[PDB]
Amino acid sequence: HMIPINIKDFNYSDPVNNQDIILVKNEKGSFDKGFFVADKILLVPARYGNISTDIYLETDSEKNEYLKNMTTLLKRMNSYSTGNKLLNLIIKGEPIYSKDLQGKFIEQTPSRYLDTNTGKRRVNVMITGPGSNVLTKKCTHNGMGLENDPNGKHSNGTGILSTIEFSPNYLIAYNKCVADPVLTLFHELVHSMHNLYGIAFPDNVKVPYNALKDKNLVSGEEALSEILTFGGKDLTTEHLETLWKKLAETVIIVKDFVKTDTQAKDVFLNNLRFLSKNENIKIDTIEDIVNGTLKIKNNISNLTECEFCKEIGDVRIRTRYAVHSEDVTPVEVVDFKNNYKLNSGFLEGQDISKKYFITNPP
Ligand SMILES: [Zn+2]
Repeated sequence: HMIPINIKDFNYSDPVNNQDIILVKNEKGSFDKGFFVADKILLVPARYGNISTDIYLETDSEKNEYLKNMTTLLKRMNSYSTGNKLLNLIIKGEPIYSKDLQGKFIEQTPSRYLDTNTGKRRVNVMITGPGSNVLTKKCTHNGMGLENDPNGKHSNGTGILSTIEFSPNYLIAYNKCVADPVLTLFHELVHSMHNLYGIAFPDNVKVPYNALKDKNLVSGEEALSEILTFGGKDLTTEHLETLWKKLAETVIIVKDFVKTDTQAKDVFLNNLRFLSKNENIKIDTIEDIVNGTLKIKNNISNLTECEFCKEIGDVRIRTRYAVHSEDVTPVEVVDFKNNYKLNSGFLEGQDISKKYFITNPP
């Protein structure tokens, strides 16, 4: 059942050691302290990009709080089968090597490595603070999103590390119900998992009509991976068959790419073993691929925000992924560390009227 993951506790003041406490080279060429809370999962208490607006996360005390609060979310997530399973995939995944102009494979690539003050370090996901908007929660690869990058490494089976922007102190309420940040963080990590294995498919699919959104039986469309990430009623058995199909196509394509190199091929096969939960997965024949990717679809079909929510049991999630922006209310969490707990979540629940939520923050 549960695969042990050691999620490490740090204080922001803990010295850089070049092992689990490092300095990440940022876009401006300065350095932010990074903490490997787990293998290949780097937590960076800093703002993302150049901030000139809302200053949050500049002080040591705020950096320490961010570190503690995000670690609480990760430990909570890891307490549940769904969360633990997701984090394992993220830890164990390996983006495929790239080919140079000679057709030779190279292992040390920007898809696999971040720059640090001591040089290149292997990262699968970097979790860091938001940009200029403190509310931003987003999973990027190479500075780009799910639908931003046609034929990107996030969607072509080769895979790429992600950066997640996320603040646990500034949140959104849907119809007076503040989204639980463990659910939102799980959401973003599902995106990072898809990116890591190069299975973040952008393909538009139709979603069920929503009476309190659509009109005159005109349904909406959304990206397949988005519907998969959220899950619930919006995700249909047909969506999942589209996913199975896309997976099989991807494996066929990637097989052809790595066929020239044993090491590169072995990495791919390792990935397939983790995704499929089958040590004996093969890609020798079309049939092997179809069977293998079926196991992959089944295995990742339960890694959805709705499934995670269900498993927690005592937290609320909105019914549909699609929201109209008239239902949304920003909030600030007061004294997160005392009001949101590892085993409990929000101590008095997610209603916006609770004292530890400030509506329409400064
Ligand atoms: Zn999403």
